[PDB]
Amino acid sequence: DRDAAMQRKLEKMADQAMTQMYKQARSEDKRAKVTSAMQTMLFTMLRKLDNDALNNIINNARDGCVPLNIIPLTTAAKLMVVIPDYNTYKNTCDGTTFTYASALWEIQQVVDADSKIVQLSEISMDNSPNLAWPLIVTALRA
Amino acid sequence: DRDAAMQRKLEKMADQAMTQMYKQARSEDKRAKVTSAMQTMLFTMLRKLDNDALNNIINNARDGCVPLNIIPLTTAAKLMVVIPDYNTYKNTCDGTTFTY
Amino acid sequence: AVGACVLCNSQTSLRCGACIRRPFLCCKCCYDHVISTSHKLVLSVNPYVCNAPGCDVTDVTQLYLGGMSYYCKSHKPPISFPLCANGQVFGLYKNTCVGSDNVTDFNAIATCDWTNAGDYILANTCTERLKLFAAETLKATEETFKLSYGIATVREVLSDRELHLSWEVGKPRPPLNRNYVFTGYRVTKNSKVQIGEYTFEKGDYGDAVVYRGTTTYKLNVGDYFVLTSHTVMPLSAPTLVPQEHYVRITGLYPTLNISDEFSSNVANYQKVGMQKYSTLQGPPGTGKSHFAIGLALYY
Amino acid sequence: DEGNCDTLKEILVTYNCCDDDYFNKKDWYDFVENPDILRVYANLGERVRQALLKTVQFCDAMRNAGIVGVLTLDNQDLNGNWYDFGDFIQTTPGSGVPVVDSYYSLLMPILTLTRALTAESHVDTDLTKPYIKWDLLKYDFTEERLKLFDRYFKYWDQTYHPNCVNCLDDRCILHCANFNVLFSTVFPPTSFGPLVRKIFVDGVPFVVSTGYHFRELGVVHNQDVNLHSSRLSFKELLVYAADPAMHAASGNLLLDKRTTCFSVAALTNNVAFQTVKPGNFNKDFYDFAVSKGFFKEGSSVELKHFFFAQDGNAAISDYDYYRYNLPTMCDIRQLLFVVEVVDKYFDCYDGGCINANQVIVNNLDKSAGFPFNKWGKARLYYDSMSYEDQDALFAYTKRNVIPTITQMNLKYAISAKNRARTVAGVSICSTMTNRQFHQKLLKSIAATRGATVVIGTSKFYGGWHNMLKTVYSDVENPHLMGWDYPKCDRAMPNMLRIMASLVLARKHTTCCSLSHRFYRLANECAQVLSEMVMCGGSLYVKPGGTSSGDATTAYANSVFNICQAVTANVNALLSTDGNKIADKYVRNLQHRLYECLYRNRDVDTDFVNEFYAYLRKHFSMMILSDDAVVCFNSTYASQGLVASIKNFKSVLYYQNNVFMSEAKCWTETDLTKGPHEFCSQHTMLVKQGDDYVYLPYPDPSRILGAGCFVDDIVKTDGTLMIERFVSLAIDAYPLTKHPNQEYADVFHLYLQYIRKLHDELTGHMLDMYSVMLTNDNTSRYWEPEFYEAMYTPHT
Amino acid sequence: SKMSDVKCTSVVLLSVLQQLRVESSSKLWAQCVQLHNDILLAKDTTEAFEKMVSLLSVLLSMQGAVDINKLCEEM
Ligand SMILES: Nc1ncnc2c1ncn2[C@@H]1O[C@H](COP(=O)(O)OP(=O)(O)O)[C@@H](O)[C@H]1O
Ligand SMILES: Nc1ncnc2c1ncn2[C@@H]1O[C@H](COP(=O)(O)OP(=O)(O)O)[C@@H](O)[C@H]1O
Ligand SMILES: [Mg+2]
Ligand SMILES: [Mg+2]
Ligand SMILES: [Zn+2]
Ligand SMILES: [Zn+2]
Ligand SMILES: [Zn+2]
Ligand SMILES: [Zn+2]
Ligand SMILES: [Zn+2]
Repeated sequence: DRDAAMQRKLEKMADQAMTQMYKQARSEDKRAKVTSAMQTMLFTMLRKLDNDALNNIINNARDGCVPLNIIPLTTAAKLMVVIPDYNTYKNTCDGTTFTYASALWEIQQVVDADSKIVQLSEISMDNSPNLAWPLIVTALRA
Repeated sequence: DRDAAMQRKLEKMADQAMTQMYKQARSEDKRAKVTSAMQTMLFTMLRKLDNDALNNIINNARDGCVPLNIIPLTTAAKLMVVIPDYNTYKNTCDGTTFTY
Repeated sequence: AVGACVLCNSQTSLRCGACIRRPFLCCKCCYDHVISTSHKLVLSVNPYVCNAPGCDVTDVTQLYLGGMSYYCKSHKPPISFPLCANGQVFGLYKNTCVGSDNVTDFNAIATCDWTNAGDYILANTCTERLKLFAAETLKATEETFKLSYGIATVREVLSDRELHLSWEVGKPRPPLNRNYVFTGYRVTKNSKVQIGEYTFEKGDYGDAVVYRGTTTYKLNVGDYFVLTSHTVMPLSAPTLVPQEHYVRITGLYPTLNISDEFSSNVANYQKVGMQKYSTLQGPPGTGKSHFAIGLALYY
Repeated sequence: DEGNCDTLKEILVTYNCCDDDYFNKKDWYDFVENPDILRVYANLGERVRQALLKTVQFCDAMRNAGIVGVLTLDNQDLNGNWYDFGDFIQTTPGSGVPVVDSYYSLLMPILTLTRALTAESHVDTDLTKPYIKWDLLKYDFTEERLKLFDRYFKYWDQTYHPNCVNCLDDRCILHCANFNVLFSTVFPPTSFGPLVRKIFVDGVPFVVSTGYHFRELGVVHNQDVNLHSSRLSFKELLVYAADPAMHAASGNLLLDKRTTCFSVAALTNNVAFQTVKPGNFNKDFYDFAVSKGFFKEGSSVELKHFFFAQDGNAAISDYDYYRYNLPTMCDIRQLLFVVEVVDKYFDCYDGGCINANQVIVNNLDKSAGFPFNKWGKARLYYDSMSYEDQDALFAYTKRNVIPTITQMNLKYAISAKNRARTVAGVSICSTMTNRQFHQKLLKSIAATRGATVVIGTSKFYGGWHNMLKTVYSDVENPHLMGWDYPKCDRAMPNMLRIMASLVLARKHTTCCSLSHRFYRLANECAQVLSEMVMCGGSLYVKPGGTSSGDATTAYANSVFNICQAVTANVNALLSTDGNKIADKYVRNLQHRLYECLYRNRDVDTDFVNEFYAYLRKHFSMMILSDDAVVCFNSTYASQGLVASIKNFKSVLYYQNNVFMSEAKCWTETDLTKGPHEFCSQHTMLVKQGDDYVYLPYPDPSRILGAGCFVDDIVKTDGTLMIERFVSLAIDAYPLTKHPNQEYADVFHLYLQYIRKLHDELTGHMLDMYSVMLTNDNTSRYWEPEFYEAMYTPHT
Repeated sequence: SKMSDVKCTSVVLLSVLQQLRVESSSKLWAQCVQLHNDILLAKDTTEAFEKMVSLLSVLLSMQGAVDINKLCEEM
């Protein structure tokens, strides 16, 4: 019996050691997956960049440092306008072209809150009740 | 006493397993039958209320005289309702008046 | 899920993994099926594999319910207990599972490959639940036989009205007629996605198939075809709804001088009205498929 | 005081701010019910600003004439002229000195309420002329800030640092940050936020944030910036994925007209409209309840707490409430004394930095914020990072600023009002370092019994009675008082949040350097105070106010609550006459309080201790992060020597930009009834055993609603969740001592439902088998002794 | 218990509507949510019953969603 109880402790600590080893490893094969995912996300975001416009605005910077809030506002090629009602639509982007951020944008698409396509003739004062507001208009920099 | 203790010990783990498996099976199952259970519960509660307007619209819906839009509450608001046969028209429509 | 045993309709939570249809089986019936046949995989709410770090044991007499999961002989927590024992297989509703022997016909139904002829004469003279299970597994086997077929490709197109065919080397070639359809692939780099629903038929001269499509896509030579599969749904409803003999016609109404041509089958129309279901057997071209239209003119 | 405001109405009318019928509106003064009042107050701004300019002339006229004197607000009319020279003594010309310490400091809350410096946004400082078109790439307005300071606050003689990285301590960070709050209102809103820079790693150009431009803290640059790298470690990958530089630089431009908040970018190609589901109805419990006589017509107990559903325009309608956060310039000579008193309140605890192996996380299966929730929970990032590269990240945050995106998450919970509730899911890169920075002090606060901040004090086993006996800590004429903070987390000024963060960081006097503490404060501001907010797949800018998801949320909220209470007491004591104060000790206390506010620049620790003793003796408090019970002296408060409800209303008006209606604030003249409500629990005095104790009972509607409505379909089975009802019966036990029988029947209803649930559970189990369970200890859950022992002080 | 009762029927009704993917049509889900919330915040029984009629009309208008005849024959 003295050499036995020791067997219980042996198997208990062996299972604990094996579980600890599995946890330390599975956790090492789950770390590489998230490292690869973060790398792919960062490099796709790199490939999305408007390199010429960003290069221009960053070379104009004296220190090489610019506010982040002007990076889209001066380099983004696509603008999404979310509009809650018809008066706002008439004010901000009525017509097929409009002006925002001291630039000229041309409407390329309009969708409703249901992600259904809306034509510019359907956005009227009388057809406003029949539209699922808000409307998301997507325009491209001209 | 050593023989008795071990049995109790095993049987306690048996009860643990039985309870845990039953909870898992019933929980996964309940989510499984939710739509029909919720609809039956809804119509049970609708019947228990026994409101005269709700009973009227439900009895018309059984006949197929369903609305096309939300029934409006404001006065002089527009209701569009499909009538599928002269039977449903004769009871509901008296002259130019429509009871619904 | 919680279900009902196929051959005794007791409550159960076990299924046979090896069976194509995965049928519910109560504890006693599952033990009788697994201890005698070659099927040794049982799915509870959790499958009965061994939960070691890595271990692959599925035979149910090898396993134990240890700690909080199913573990094999030398992976078990030191506290047992055996799963497949005491004449049963441990599952939910353990002490309410009572079946019957039909565990001699169910072995034959589950094991048989539907190659011989006697499998059908045992799949149609058994009890009523086995009449449904055998039909279900027969449809499942008929579907899984298509998995052993050879997938096509296109050789070229000299004539756009007659496709050229090329079967994969090392597999049987399906027959070319209307009953069989195909759906394609374009697996080059570059779209392992279907390209339409096509069908084939042979040509008299040389090697050619005068095909047909649901759309009008052409096949750049890499595009090819595979015969489409069909998962088989549970045989939910009984084969024949049980018969009741009404005293008088209920739910149906006669007619006023039905016609001068259907005046002979009136008694059979009334008999149809009286019973829940009726069967009309007659030699061909005696008035069977016209009896139905006369019935329509009578009701 | 909205009941007595006749000089404010007369001032507004006589200077054409409004039309004397504007006050016929029901709540014209309310900042959140009538935001147009801001437009009215700003009509005074150019009259205030001219006054400021007049002062700088008058000061000069004294300085060149050799005339020494104190400038007071009561010697300057609203035109701006000065007329009281009685206490002016003349010295040699060219060497006079105007003392403008109390002039400017009392005026400071009015310089932003009236938006006095809006004429500085116009070219040539002319309100008719168009706005100044600043260069977009410009972010360093240090010379502009210095010109503003030398133009308006010229003779304010304390040193001003436009960038608070040069401040000498946290008493200097608050002063210069208070000036920066004012001066940042005249600069373009696009110039603040992270300052990005193009770096190269293994030859590919990243755009990463190498700094920040805070409206309060000025320009901050990172100290460890590697322009050329080769490999990115897991720590650097986490830093570059957390910050919004790449996400904003890659996403589309956004123009969201649904809000007035600054919209930065749209990350996806379409907007996400997240809805909120209704609750799941437990029909079995409701049938059981109505079979027991509940929910009758006219009954006192009725369903009022539900799961309210929300449409797709909910998350962006809740975020728009950050429109109630206005830039508030504080009284700095007063805030700098309130800080000392609050630090006296937080003197019994100990804190400092801990190692990564000493951090304990409660639940690791929690969201990691954006973008880290795309690959796992917080468990993934607490397992993937060793202690070495968690300490490396923490030491990185003491020399570099890491901006962070916080998600807005709609809350799916039971409530009595249909407005949507939103929480802030902060990134793991912020939560990890904030835990490592604050958790020692935070656990020290939660483990102290008998203090002002009751966090970590249970209400069970006599914990409620102990709390209420410590509140009544030998006050003379005790009255209980409780107030409300409307829009507390969204209207909190940035100065007060910075104050709370600096008070929490006073424990790091040995573990952190001065620059370490500044960069930790800057990380707090960049990740919590004014961050990028992900609301429906779109990045907006949070104007300010606390986010409810940072590591130190309840504790910083407690610091803010104590600060507002001390400010109310200071204002109450100073606004009293002084010739009417009969007690000669309180008159001298008022005299020395004014001296320590506006005539003293170094901390007088003796008087800070004396005022702390006065507040503890006469204004005893109990704080849980925005709930507060006060057991004040009623005679002193009637004489105006201690804060009242009206003082809290005044302080919240000029220092929170909210109106605290006295319909949400209660007063209890009888201590045998206890606080009216604290932590949503009413209190009643019961005879337990042989002695009378205070027990907390909830709203019976709340407990019945928790029983009837659930947030999951499987919580409706009942037999699966008997612990769910055991916990609810534990919470509903004290209702049995209520004199109203319909309240006392809720506990018995829960006990009877527990018994029915166990009966049908055993029936179903015996059906699923043919044997009962051998060991069943569930019989104790429908005996009331298991719940009676829950409120007995033996444990 | 009638007034108290309706407020639960509206909860079940909106749960059914959400299960029927009424949530996908934002213009309809806004009206359903408004009616549900205004039923829950009601003091008068007649107003709640009128709004319950309007909210049940959403369920009854969609023909292919639920089987009214089967559902009403289980009672
Ligand atoms: N009562 C009748 N009198 C004359 N001709 C009949 C009568 N019933 C059937 N027929 C003829 O017998 C044929 C039987 O057709 P059908 O019932 O389709 O045979 P089957 O059912 O074997 O296919 C019909 O084409 C019809 O022309
Ligand atoms: N008891 C008093 N009676 C009359 N005048 C006084 C008294 N005490 C002080 N003053 C004068 O009043 C001035 C302060 O009064 P104040 O209310 O500031 O008047 P004003 O603002 O019109 O100058 C002092 O300069 C002093 O000359
Ligand atoms: Mg025929
Ligand atoms: Mg004076
Ligand atoms: Zn089998
Ligand atoms: Zn069986
Ligand atoms: Zn094994
Ligand atoms: Zn400073
Ligand atoms: Zn520190």
